[PDB]
Amino acid sequence: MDVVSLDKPFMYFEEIDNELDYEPESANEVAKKLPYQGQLKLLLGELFFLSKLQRHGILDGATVVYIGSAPGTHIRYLRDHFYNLGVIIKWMLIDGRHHDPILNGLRDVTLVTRFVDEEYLRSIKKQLHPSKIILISDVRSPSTADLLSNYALQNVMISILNPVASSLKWRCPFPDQWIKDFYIPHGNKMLQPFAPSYSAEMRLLSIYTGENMRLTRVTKSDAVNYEKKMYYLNKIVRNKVVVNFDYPNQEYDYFHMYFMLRTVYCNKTFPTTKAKVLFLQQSIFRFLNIP
Amino acid sequence: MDVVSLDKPFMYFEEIDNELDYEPESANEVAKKLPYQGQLKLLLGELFFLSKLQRHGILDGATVVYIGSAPGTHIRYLRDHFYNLGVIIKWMLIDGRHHDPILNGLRDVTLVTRFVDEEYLRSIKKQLHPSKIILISDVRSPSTADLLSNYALQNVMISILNPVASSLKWRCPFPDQWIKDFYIPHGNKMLQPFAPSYSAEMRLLSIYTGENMRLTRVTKSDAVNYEKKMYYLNKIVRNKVVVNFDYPNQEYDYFHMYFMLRTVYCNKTFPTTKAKVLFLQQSIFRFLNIP
Ligand SMILES: Nc1ncnc2c1ncn2[C@@H]1O[C@H](CSCC[C@H](N)C(=O)O)[C@@H](O)[C@H]1O
Ligand SMILES: Nc1ncnc2c1ncn2[C@@H]1O[C@H](CSCC[C@H](N)C(=O)O)[C@@H](O)[C@H]1O
Ligand SMILES: C[n+]1cnc(N)c2nc[nH]c21
Ligand SMILES: C[n+]1cnc(N)c2nc[nH]c21
Repeated sequence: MDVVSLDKPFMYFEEIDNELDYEPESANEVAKKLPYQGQLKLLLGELFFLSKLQRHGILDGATVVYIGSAPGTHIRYLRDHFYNLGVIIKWMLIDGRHHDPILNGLRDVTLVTRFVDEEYLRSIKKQLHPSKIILISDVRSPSTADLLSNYALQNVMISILNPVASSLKWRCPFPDQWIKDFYIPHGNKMLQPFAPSYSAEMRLLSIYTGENMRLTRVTKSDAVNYEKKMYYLNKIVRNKVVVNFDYPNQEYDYFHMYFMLRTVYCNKTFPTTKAKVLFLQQSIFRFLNIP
Repeated sequence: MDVVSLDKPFMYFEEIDNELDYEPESANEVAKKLPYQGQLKLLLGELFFLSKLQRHGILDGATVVYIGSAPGTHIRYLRDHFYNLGVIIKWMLIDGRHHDPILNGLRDVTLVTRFVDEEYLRSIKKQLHPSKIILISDVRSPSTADLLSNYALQNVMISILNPVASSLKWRCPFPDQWIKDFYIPHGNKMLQPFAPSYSAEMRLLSIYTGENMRLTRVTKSDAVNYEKKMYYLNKIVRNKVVVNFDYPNQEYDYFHMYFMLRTVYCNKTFPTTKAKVLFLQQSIFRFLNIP
């Protein structure tokens, strides 16, 4: 067994303290071990992101605009969690595909069937006005050309929507398929528990202060760095069984999940963090139908 | 006579401490009082900007890429000034129109006859590599649509060229002709002595640290502010005769010129700032053929 003892898990990209040459043979390995793992991945990251905003007092009274929301099964759990905590949020889910019907019938959530373009963003900005906007993007066209297009749209989402905070899908193009340098919004590179086995995708979390927008250039050398750090994280780290982690499951991804879940707010009071986390995890797994 | 006593002149937009409702009748008033005033305006601002970079030690060894450089008569004085100071700079002047022939025959200055587009910027970036770039933009298409187009090109100049510093033409569209909000690079809003009588144009001076690019949104309310502050500056301030300014010319624009010129470096040593400024001014006026 691949056992180890860790203090904490890598929560952000910059914390990864080692690298590995990417082995293309890893692409043939099992990418997922849990049913509905994709919904789990998104639910944990978005709970984490939204709990942070609550902590900064910018969540209550906002309209969350989620683009690339369908099917969005896990979004029902999110909505329920904050609704039950008494936070007042309006949800606007926009995607050209259809949403899971469990999202229907809620006055606080509006489902829109439309693929957004710059023009449409403008009309929704005019219509949402003057509410504060929290943007969540999970759009997917992929080729490096596809990604760049996606990233360009995401930056236009921020410039037109002018949100108070954003969570953007972020996966750096592979160095061997570079096309050109580009800019992405400055934010924290949140790592994701339960991401596919060899995924290099993370989540860019930004909070907008003032009327300023800070971007950061991404170069091929950066792409080489993303590749090696994420490959090290995926091949070595995530395959560890944290033995000093006294929890029903000691696999790295659960150890990492624990640290995200400990930051979530609850109504029920618990005697220990461990109790709250186990509660939240059980709750999450039952909702998503994960044994 | 409209006399007053001032400590210093307004050097940047944020220093303007008052405003006035714009009177459209001002547009019918004499816009210029000096021959070649347009060349004078650009020469002073660019001397100011470049002297600052020298002060930060980022000028020597750089290639200055000036887009919208023609005719560019005044650029010859600039080139001569730093060349004679021993600073090593390569100049690349690009414009679809033709440059003043006084710019020909210098190995350190390359004249290009081309209207730049995004694609061309890419090729010049590849060709200038690996030299450090200082960007100067003075492109002119105007309608608010024209301006926006200009500003969008200027931001693409920075993203593709990735300069160490930039000086960009900046005039906010009029509030009564607003189209949409937009972003401009963060920088200092340098005011310009000898600008047309009622011009609201200034120069955006930015220095790029790290791999970050900071932008700032400009809204119609901002446009209203630019209009009133610049109108106050133009109608009231610039029409003052600074009597406590012991100089051959006490008109505000000369008082303002003095403060820009005092920051310029010379070979000759002077006993007082006043002597250096008078020297630089005389030199400048003679070159441009201004009595
Ligand atoms: N311009 C655009 N506007 C809206 N949705 C877009 C888009 N381009 C792609 N998409 C959507 O991006 C989605 C990626 S999969 C999204 C999964 C979803 N976040 C979940 O919680 O289940 C696709 O459904 C696709 O239709
Ligand atoms: N894409 C583009 N590339 C280069 N020059 C451009 C341009 N669009 C407009 N211009 C140029 O912008 C200029 C504005 S007037 C420039 C004056 C010059 N800076 C001086 O020192 O004399 C015009 O000459 C115009 O041809
Ligand atoms: C799927 N995949 C393809 N090509 C790469 N270079 C790569 N690196 C990580 N994952 C990868
Ligand atoms: C030339 N011009 C036209 N319209 C305006 N609104 C304006 N403000 C300053 N100058 C102006």
